[PDB]
Amino acid sequence: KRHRKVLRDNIQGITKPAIRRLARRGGVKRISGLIYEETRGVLKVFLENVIRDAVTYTEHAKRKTVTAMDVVYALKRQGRTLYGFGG
Amino acid sequence: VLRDNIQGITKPAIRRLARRGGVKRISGLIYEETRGVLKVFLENVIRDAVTYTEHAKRKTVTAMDVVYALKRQGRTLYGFGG
Amino acid sequence: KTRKESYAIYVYKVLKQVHPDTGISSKAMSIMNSFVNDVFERIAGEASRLAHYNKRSTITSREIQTAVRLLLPGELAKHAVSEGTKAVTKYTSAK
Amino acid sequence: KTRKESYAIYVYKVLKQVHPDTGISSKAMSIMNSFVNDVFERIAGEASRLAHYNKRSTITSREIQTAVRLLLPGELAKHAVSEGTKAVTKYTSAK
Amino acid sequence: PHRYRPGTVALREIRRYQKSTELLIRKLPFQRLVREIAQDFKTDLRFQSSAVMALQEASEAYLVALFEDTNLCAIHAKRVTIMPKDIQLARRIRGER
Amino acid sequence: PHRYRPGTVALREIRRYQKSTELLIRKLPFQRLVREIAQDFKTDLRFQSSAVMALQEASEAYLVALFEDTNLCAIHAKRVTIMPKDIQLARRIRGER
Amino acid sequence: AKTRSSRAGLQFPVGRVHRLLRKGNYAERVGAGAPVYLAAVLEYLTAEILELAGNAARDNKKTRIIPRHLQLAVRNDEELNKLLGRVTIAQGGVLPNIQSVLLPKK
Amino acid sequence: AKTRSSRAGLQFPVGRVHRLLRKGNYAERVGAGAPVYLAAVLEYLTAEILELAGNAARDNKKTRIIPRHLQLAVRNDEELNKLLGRVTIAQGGVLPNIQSVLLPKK
DNA sequence: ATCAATATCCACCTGCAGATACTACCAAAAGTGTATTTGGAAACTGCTCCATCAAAAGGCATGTTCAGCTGAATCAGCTGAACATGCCTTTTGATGGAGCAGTTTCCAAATACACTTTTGGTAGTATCTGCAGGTGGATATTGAT
DNA sequence: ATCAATATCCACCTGCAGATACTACCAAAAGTGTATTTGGAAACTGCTCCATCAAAAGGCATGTTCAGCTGATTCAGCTGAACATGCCTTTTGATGGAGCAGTTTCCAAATACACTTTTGGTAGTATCTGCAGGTGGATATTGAT
Ligand SMILES: [Mg+2]
Repeated sequence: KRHRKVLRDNIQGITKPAIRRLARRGGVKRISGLIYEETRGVLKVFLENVIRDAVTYTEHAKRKTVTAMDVVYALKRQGRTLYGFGG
Repeated sequence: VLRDNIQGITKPAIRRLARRGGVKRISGLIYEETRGVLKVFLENVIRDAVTYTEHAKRKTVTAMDVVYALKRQGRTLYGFGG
Repeated sequence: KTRKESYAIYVYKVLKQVHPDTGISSKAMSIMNSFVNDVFERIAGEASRLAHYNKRSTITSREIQTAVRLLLPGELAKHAVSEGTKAVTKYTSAK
Repeated sequence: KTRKESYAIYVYKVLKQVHPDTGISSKAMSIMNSFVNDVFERIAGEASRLAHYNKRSTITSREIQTAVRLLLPGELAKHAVSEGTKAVTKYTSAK
Repeated sequence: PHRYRPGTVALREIRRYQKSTELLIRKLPFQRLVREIAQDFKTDLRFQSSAVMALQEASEAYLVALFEDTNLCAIHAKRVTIMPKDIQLARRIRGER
Repeated sequence: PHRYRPGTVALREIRRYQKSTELLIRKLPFQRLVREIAQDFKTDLRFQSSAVMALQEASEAYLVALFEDTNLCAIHAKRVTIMPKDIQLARRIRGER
Repeated sequence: AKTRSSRAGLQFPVGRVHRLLRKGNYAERVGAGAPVYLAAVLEYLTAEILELAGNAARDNKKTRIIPRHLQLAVRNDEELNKLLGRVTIAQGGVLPNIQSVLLPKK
Repeated sequence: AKTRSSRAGLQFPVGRVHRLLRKGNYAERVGAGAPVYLAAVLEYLTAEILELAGNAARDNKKTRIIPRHLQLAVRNDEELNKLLGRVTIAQGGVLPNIQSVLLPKK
């Protein structure tokens, strides 16, 4: 392999309109301007927690590839069971 | 002087609980709401404990019956075995 | 070319019985398959624990029955309990 | 009459290594015993799942280690891991 | 004639009860309630003494923690007085409703 | 020139998004965030595409349900506008603290 | 040779379930009634959800059950909702629900 | 004969832990080092809690650890608190904590 | 109420992705049938420890009074919704290639007895002591003036 | 501000509930030796599907505008905190008996094991159909006036 792009600040790919849509689905009518950064922070913590466990399952299996099943077991561990992906 | 059993959970007792919970001021309607909440709590837990009792063919609810009931309700208790 | 089992065909049979003119998408089938596996694991688990708590090395329809009562809410438990009792009773008389 | 096993003696030994002049009430000892039982079950439970997920028939210290990483918070995990590895080394290099 | 202001004793009580660990419901009435509730699931039951204790400890821990959440809910609404809606909100968010 | 009043398009969007089930975050941006976070735990990882989709369904369902709790905390405060304090209260009561 | 399923009058596979109880490390021994009772509970539960989901599909002028239909079925039923209270159905969305104070005028 | 605990440098009983793993229906087989590792982990966490609970006894002018002391140790420690975040220690009470807004105005 | 901008609602309409259809095969299920082991129910019973109650303890029901909190009303300020506008970024389809996973060989490690030794739990008995209450005396806090 | 009521702190005292130390005991692990089973790493290799890329499709960013929401301010009136004590409920302890738990027993049902049938999954090729997304064209809904 020759070169691989640096990943930084991808949290901002979670845009104001994307977050507003999620709030709409959750029944929110009016959104303070500070909600967007708070939400990004909250989502980061959520992902860190799930990805950490998921990746732990990956390494235990001695794989380089994080599977749908690694994620599904990570979610089950955290009491956020997901149906729809083999789990 | 007949009194309902739930009413045995008295205002001062509920007041003390609130206090340990750091509550300074308490509305008059809280005492009845609390009794309701306690009753639902005990129903859920006792239901499961008794279910453990019946399974073992006993007529006595044991500390373990209760401790296992608590564990499966996600309210693990330490101090009474297991 | 390893074989992957699912409850799909049995979910489909039961679907035809209840709604003969209704289909199911593969994604909905995948969710149905996850639901069956999930409930399976939850009942087996309680039955496992229950057996251990009473110093028993055998999981019998009795353990499954208590597990069902512990696991399912009110009316679903009541009906599941009849369905499983009925199936065992029938099964006993059928050999 | 029947034997009631407990971690009481081993917990009391560790207490003396850590605070030789401090004692422990019965109730506190009973809590400590529950704690040890609870953590055991959590860790063995996870190790069980790990082995099963990976189509293995054996729970090895690798599964115990991964279980610990999945269950304990950061610093707690780190030490438990090194305590565990340390104990498995000492045990190997012992005639 | 000496009188303490509203909230002075309340604070004094918070301090007192946060210091100690004794159960704060009287044992007997609690025991009756437990028995009454159990009677609807099975009749002619007996209770180990420690069984009732375990229930009391669990029920008091639960209620004490719910009052903390309830209090946060009252303060969120810029009050210092707990109301049933505060307990209701805390339970709904806990996923008990 | 025509204008809807503040709040009217907002309710329209609520009906629209409560009606449908598609993911609301753009795929690639989400995929990059996943890879960024994972890379910080462990370098040279690959992802099955369904693994990314799984995380997306889980994260979007988590955020939708958090926003409902948050909305309830706002309304408790007699507001219609969600603020960081509402999210924080929801998370505290949920035991995410 | 009659399957244990037909013997118990079941669509769900008793044999499969007996096997899964063994490989699953739940106990030393599995009683013969256990997989029979379990397979019926499982069949009952799936009948209950397909009934309700089938209805949501019909209510939506649709012939094929999709994940949205399963979610409407589960969330609209008090008992299925509680049984699956900590479960997420991918591509299910939410129930339409707007809080009162949010509606216009008075 | 020299015990496995003494071999591993541990107060916690390897033999017992090994036995409990076997009869716990965790897997068909249990590797030799697994009980060693597990016993070490359990001993370690025990020491961690007894360390901090001992200290709480000291701070409160006492030599006997009671449940109150185990409670103070666990909830004043961010990590032990998280591990035990869904556990109730009987006769532990709560941390002294009053919301600032409830304090009298100076 | 009336007028008009724009969202919304069907109804019908073509392509097609995804679903249902078969024919052929097959490895592994699942069943069948018989020999071999045993878990646990069933029955009797000893002694905890539980429900009951009599005498002692001591918490709480009670109504009065008013501090101070809650919620209504009013309003200035400014934040956040709507929408126009300009255009970047994602979505979608297509294609070499890493690693997952399928199969098979092969030994280090774990199960399975049995036999030999010890340790941990109970129990009987007696022995020790940390600290919860109680006292007594100084000092801080709170509330009144 | 001072002043007095009463809560709170701390030093010292002490009885006994609850901790600990000890011996003799026996069932039951836990450990040691030897015979046997097998699980899983490694080594090779078919092949899925993941990373990556070029074109095509639509959502995002940004600035302006002002509607109406939030949060501050004030205020009256309601509602909960504080208060004192004998009634009456709970606590404490003393005593018969229910049932839990420990013991032996014996057979219905469990595991094991081996040829024998059945089937659920796939895989390769084929034809089928429900509905998404496009359209145009009639019926609300919203907000200015
Ligand atoms: Mg990085």
